[PDB]
Amino acid sequence: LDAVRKRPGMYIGDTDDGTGLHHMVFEVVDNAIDEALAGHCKEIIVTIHADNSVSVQDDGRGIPTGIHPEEGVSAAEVIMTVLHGVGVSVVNALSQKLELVIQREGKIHRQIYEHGVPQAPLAVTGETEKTGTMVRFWPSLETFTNVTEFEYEILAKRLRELSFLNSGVSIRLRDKRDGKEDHFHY
Ligand SMILES: Oc1ccc(Sc2ccc(O)cc2)cc1
Ligand SMILES: Nc1nc2ccccc2[nH]1
Repeated sequence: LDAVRKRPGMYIGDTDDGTGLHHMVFEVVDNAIDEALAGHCKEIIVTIHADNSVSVQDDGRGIPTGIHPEEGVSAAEVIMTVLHGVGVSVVNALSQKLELVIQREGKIHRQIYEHGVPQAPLAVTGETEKTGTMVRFWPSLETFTNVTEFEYEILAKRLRELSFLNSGVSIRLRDKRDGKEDHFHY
């Protein structure tokens, strides 16, 4: 991920005018839509938190958790830490913190990253009947300058377009700063 950290603008877009900052959410959403499409209920929820982090969750099958034969760490970590649509690894590299939760095969798995560095291996923390994935990320304020807060309408505009293109996927957008909400479903 050092190639991304070296020139963040080349991977994510402009890091001063808000375009890169918002692209961070859109990259996570693309992965979440792919996941939601492979499950039954097909809903994602995008939440803007009061501390200007964003979470994206889906009710799909869960990102795979098994150890990658060649890389020797969880498949979940491989995807977060290997350059491969730019990849969620870019978002991870440019987040001062990123938290994930995978619910799969009866188990809750958790992991925390800081600036793309895993703090510990993916770990089973509990049991569950549910399936799905959730990522919450705190954009790096070392990278993102001037525009550092999420504009609701920029997110809402793109999620609307996505709802028409991915017919039958339910997309919820919530802003915990002021209570605003939308539900895009074609
Ligand atoms: O609802 C979502 C939100 C983000 C993602 S991306 C991803 C998640 C975990 C992970 O270990 C690797 C990639 C997928 C589905
Ligand atoms: N503050 C800060 N910025 C970082 C960038 C890369 C790796 C670790 C880091 N800690």
